[PDB]
Amino acid sequence: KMDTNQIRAVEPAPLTQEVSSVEFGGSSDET
Amino acid sequence: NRIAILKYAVPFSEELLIWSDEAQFVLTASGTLTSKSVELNLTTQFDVQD
Repeated sequence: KMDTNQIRAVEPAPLTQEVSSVEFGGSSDET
Repeated sequence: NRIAILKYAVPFSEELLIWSDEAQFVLTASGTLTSKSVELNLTTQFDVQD
């Protein structure tokens, strides 16, 4: 059971995705 | 270490006997067969023929 034991010790990480978003400021109008 | 062709196999239940001219083998898994736990052991050395 050497193969089964070692593969159980592999444990890769899932690493789900993560995303952010843009921002716009805008302007104030004079005259 | 000796390229032995496999001629006869007899399944019982939990072990599979592999017989090749000068070397005999047992294929036992424990639990499910499942490739990772498939295993093989060189049990006997007696002579079988074609």
